[PDB]
Amino acid sequence: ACFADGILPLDLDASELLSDTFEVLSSKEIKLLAMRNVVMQEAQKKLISQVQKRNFIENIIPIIISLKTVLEKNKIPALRELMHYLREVMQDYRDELKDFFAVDKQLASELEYDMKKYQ
Amino acid sequence: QPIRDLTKNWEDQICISFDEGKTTMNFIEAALLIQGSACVYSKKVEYLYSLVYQALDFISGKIIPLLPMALVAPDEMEKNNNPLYSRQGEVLASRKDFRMNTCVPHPRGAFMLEPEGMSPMPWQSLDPFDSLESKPFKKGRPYSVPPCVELQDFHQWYLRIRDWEDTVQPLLQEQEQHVPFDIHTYGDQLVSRFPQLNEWCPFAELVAGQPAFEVCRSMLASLQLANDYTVEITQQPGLEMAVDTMSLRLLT
Amino acid sequence: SCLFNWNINFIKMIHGTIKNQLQGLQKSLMVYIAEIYFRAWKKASGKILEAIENDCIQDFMFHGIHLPRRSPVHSKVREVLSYFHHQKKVRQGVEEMLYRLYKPILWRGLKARNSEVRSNAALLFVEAFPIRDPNLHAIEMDSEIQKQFEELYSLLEDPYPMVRSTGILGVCKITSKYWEMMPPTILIDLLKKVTGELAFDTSSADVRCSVFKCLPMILDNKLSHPLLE
Repeated sequence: ACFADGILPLDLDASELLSDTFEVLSSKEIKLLAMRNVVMQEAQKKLISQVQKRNFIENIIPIIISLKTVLEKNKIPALRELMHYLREVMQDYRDELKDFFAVDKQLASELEYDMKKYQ
Repeated sequence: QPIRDLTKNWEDQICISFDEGKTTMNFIEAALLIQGSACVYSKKVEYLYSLVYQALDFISGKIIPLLPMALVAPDEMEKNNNPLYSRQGEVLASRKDFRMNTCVPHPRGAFMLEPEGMSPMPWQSLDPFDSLESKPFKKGRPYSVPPCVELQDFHQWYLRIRDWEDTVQPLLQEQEQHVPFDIHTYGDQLVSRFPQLNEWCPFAELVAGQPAFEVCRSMLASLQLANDYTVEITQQPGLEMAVDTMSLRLLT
Repeated sequence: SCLFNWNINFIKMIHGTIKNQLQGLQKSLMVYIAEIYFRAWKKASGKILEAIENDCIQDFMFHGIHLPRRSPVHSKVREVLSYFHHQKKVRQGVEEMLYRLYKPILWRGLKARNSEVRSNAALLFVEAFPIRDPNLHAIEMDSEIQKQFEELYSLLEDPYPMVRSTGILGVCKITSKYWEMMPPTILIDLLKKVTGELAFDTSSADVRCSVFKCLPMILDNKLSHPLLE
């Protein structure tokens, strides 16, 4: 939110801030080991996992759109880290994220195209 | 209930308490008031799984390295056995409270806490998004105009919508220079057109010489004065011969 | 064309073969191959044609964006793509499939920080204009033309001089071709922008020479002769 405020001076320093926070966000270990009576506990763990990750997505997407807009406006070199992290966000969910990114605009088509390139 | 199938796509006598335990509810009542709860549909379905899991639980219910030795506090009786006192003679601390007593000499003269350990001695493509030198736009004159006046040498050189507008628009201007019509002033004017108040005289004669729109405004004023029960219209009895034979009689 | 129609799976080995053998053949042979692939698209239909749309042309233009200009094959790639941009007017519906092809890949190519790949993106863009989507309404027509307006505005406000020069020549071609289509306020604003500022760009002389390369082919505009005068 402090990044997407724009009150910060966005520069090469802020390029390094954004970029290394992107590989903080794109770490493998940021997700829980639970999704990586006891079978019922596993069941409720992954249902909790779907609801927290969809809450996380609906929180992040407006501020992602704002920060990517001002980031491409400044030609900040962390945009490759943007399209790095956002695509592992895209290999979380295959079709319902395409529906939520059909609610969003001008981001999905490049995402299916890179995903096709990854296969 | 699509979620009931979606619980079944995985694979009543119970009391469920919403919130913090204040409310008491039966399962058929609890699940159905929460199906219309004060959340977004994604949050509502989330709460609905948590209810199914909490109810189902109740239905089912019925490496280490060596430790450094200096990390251990010494025994209290030992510290009583060697106390350290002050210039005034009062006991201030113990001797084991400080670590130079546990320092170990070296042949070089060094002191370490742990003697155990190491002693000191053609189809490739461009990479995208590479900023290069962008020479910015700068404004100025590359040009010079010398007026030297207001000198040559030879040897150097020697070597129906339109119809609709035309039909209807003059009528629109004709409406714009229509006479301004106010109901009270026109009613008083039509009354003054009569020789005297409450006198029968042909109203067609009084509107004779007026244009068609003024005649229609006059009969509209007559109709309004008739409908307000103030002025009485006297027409000929019948249907078709009553035309142009009305007369205004100003009763009130 | 019917060898392409025969086996869908053989098309990727065809793609590899034509990847291997672009260097040998000449410019007329390149536009001949481009005619072959145009008729190959035209005869194709169905899921094989959909796989060809998701297989061949987007990879060629992706390469032509990303190939260095040092490579001689890069010249062949954008000349056959310019042939395709010339043939899009001949057949109707070609504009829509290239729009749905270029919905991912034109837009980030516009803001490509590297000057060469953005220069190639501008080279395809200036002939790409206008882009049409048939099903969209008049609000979306005005929105997409205003989007192209601000896109060419930013592309002519580029800091690099050669990207500016390509943008100049492109809007010269635009103002020559379809000056009747744009609103007059937009036209007056763009001509004032490219005349009051651009003629005195002391950073580079050849950008003003590119404006000079533009000036004869705007002079066909009969109605704007007092306005340019």
